[PDB]
Amino acid sequence: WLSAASFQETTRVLTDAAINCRSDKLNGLKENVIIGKLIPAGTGISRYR
Amino acid sequence: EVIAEHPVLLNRAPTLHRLGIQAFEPQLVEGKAIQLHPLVCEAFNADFDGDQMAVHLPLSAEAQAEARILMLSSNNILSPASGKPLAMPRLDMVTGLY
Amino acid sequence: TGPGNRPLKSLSDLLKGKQGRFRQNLLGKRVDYSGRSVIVVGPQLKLH
Amino acid sequence: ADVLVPPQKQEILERHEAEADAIERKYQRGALNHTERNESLVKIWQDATEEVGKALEEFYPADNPIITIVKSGATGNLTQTRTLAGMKGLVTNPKGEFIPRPIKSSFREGLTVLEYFINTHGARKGLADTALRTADSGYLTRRLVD
Amino acid sequence: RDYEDELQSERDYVAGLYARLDAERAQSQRRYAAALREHGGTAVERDAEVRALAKDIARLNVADNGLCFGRLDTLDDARLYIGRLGIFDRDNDFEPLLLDWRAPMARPFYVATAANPENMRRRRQFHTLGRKVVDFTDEIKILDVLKAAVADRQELPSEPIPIDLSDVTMRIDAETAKWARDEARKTGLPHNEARAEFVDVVTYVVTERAVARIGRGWLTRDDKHAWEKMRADVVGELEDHEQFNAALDALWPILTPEDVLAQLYTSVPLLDELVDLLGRNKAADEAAERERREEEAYAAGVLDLMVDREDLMDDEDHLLAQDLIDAEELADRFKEQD
Amino acid sequence: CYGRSMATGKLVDIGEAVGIVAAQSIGEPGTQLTMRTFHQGGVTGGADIVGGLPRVQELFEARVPRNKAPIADVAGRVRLEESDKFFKITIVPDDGGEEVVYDKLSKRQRLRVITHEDGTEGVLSDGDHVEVGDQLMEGAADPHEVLRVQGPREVQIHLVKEVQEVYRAQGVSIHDKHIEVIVRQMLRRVTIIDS
Amino acid sequence: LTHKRRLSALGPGGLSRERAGLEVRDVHPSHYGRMCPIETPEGPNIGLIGSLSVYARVNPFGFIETPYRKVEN
Amino acid sequence: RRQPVTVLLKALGWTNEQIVERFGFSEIMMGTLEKDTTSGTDEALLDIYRKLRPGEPPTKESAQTLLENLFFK
Ligand SMILES: [Mg+2]
Repeated sequence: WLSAASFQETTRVLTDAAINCRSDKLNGLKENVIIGKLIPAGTGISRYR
Repeated sequence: EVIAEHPVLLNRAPTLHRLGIQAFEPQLVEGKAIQLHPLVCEAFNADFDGDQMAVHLPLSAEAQAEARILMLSSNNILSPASGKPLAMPRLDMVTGLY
Repeated sequence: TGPGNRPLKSLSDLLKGKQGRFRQNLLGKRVDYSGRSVIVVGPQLKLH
Repeated sequence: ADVLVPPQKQEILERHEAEADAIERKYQRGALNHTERNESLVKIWQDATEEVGKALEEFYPADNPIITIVKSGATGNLTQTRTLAGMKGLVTNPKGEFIPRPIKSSFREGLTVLEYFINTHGARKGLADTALRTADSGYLTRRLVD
Repeated sequence: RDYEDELQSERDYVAGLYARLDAERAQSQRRYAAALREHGGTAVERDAEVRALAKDIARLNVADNGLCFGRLDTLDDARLYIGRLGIFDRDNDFEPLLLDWRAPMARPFYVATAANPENMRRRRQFHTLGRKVVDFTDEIKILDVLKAAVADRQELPSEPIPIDLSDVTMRIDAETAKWARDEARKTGLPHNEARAEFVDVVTYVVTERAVARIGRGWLTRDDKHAWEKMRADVVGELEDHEQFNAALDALWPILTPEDVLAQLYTSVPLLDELVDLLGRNKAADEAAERERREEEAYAAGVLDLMVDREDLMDDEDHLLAQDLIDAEELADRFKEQD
Repeated sequence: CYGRSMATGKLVDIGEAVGIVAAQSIGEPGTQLTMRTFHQGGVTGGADIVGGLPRVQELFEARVPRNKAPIADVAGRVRLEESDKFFKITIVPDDGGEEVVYDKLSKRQRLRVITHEDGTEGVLSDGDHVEVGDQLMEGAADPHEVLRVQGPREVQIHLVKEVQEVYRAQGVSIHDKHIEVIVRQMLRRVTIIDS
Repeated sequence: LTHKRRLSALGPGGLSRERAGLEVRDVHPSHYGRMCPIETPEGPNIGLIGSLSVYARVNPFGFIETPYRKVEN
Repeated sequence: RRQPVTVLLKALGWTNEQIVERFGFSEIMMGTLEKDTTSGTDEALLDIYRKLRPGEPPTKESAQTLLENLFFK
């Protein structure tokens, strides 16, 4: 939902997430940059970090 | 002395592809214009008739290593799209060697 | 509307439109330790 | 002194002008409507432009700088050489259709007033189009990355 | 005896025409492929040539079969072949080998007869199979009821329809339904499609009366803001009213062939045929608007993605796509369109 | 599976952001392609289709092409039936029973031309032979129909080939692996009918 | 000098800078003698802003008119 | 909202006889006059006033005055 809200109707996505109480795992590039975490690609994966 | 062996990233927007940002080793020159290598122009898609470049400075050791290895211009000869060489002789050079 | 002829942007008005988080973070922010300048052709330089 | 104009250009122009006159005469006869007349004239003049380009290519010596630059792959193309030393050819009206009457004069000779005015249409159209061209490209790129 | 020889001669000539037709298409395809690959000219010039060649290629393809309809002979004995394309002989002063049926010279093919001799000799008509000529000839009730039954669905109120609005007790008379029905029928769209016109006319007339009646003596000269907002507010409430919706359903409501057909008789080919007359109304396609908003919301981001003029680093300040196309046009650019 | 990284020339390294590279490679030459008309006034440009960005969009979005063409559901002998202005085709299986039929075809569209160099016949005629999924008209097939007739792998190959042909016809050179990476995201979901 | 004799197609009662794409900024065949068809800003205001020709004076009504030489026989 | 042209003609002070005597060239307008239901000039003014602003009471004097005020002042 964190990535979905980037390019979708934020209110609708947030409402659907809140009602479902589902959690987003931070696997990807769109959501990680928002959180400030280093991207899970290239040098940023756990294998090399 | 401090500037020695400190990579600096050069960028030319719009960055249509990853080669639009490349790391170079800076050397002090008197003036107001950034001197750019003639070969990388095709990678940046720029001509010296008023274009300007943006310069960014890595600080942390990880960032400096990243610029030195991954993003160094000397390590990005081939185009990631198809592998055809991208930093090759152009215009005058082609007229010369020909 | 308040003063003028424009609505007051409430909480959800934020992080929903062109402005506000979930947006304007994928548009571009300004950074320090950076500069801009015109370029000239340097034939004496090495590729690196 | 290096921009050489082929001597065969005049013959091609005269022959294709005669063919265009024949097309006009047939249009007057009622055997053609307006759109088909324009299409036939456009085809005739495109063929004339191709012939002039071929004559220019076969006339220029291999050591001439203008053709040497293009042939070595340094930059440019033979269409630009034809425009510079051959004939401009057909140009586009603002609506986007080819004007049946082409531009005979080469830029070396110098376009006349009316030829320059009709040529300005395509230049303005392209300079306006070049920016709008990137909108859909960026749209597709951001779809692809998303 | 000569019919077999005559047919063979006509077969050869039609083959001769196809020889030119195929040669022209091959030349166009080479030009079209070359223009796409290595035009070398300006972008406008590249597109203009490509469009003309692509348009020309399609023009030839459509005529690839049944190119000729027949040969016309005039008092001058000229061979005025009639076909789907205008083919001329460049080597012979562009002498027309085959005239187009739309050309003025090909006029007598349809407006000439022995009783109307527009300088026409024997006239021939070709019968063809594939790319070859086979032979030639020479010369010298319930459907109306179904629509009428459908029209009966668009009735009029027997007594004035009371809207019973929230604030003003609105009423709908037979004249409003009669006027509303007339506009719906004038458009010519099906009964399901004409509902939008009927609803718009009915809603507009009712809304105007309510807006003025409510503010009668209070909103007469204050047209600065109290002249259009109230109509929209009344429209929003009116469209949601249950009684108003039922009143519209009373006359000229949504109809189906099964319900309509049963009512007409109790008052297969018809069912399938009546479907086209019934059509569809796209009733409250809110989801489509959501997709429109989503696409429009997307494009505004796409335009914002691109470089702004705040910090430009080009040789000169050139025009940008943000100055030519807006989000709505960019969103509408990639619609289904089918 | 990915193969060597075109930038380095060796086997791709773990953690490589293949998706971003593929998207950027596809999008960078987008401006070099032919594009639909910008004239607001005039006539709709869809009919005068040009093989460029509109076609790339038509492929990637997995929409039904405007100028759709049919395909052969079952391999067998093809019988072509002429009519006043339309025409009908029927395929009788050589290793089966019932014969499939297509009847909405019209003479206004050229029939698919056999591209075999030595055959030289061109348009397929009566009594010819076709295989499953073979196209019967000149134009663009329907990806959904291809997926229905054949397996998921076949439709992916068809999409990759179509996009690569569109990009190559205009001089832009892009490796097939990027197109495959883009396409792979379109077959990652399975629709469930019943639980 | 060029600024003073400038023909703008925007402002109060004019066209927006984000509208009229390739429809009002095209060179109409009537510019000849009344509006220079080659010289115009390359920025956002391409086509919208032009310059008056050398031989041109505004009609009291407000229509740009140009001179011509009478030809008889 | 679309209205018959004959309604406007009658409002100005035209009648069926003059319309059918003068506008006898084009058949479309003949059809429009056939479809027209207004009989007299006064009804045309009243009809126009009702269609414009149904909310206000329809009277002949105000109907004429509004149309007179609309464009002829
Ligand atoms: Mg520049």
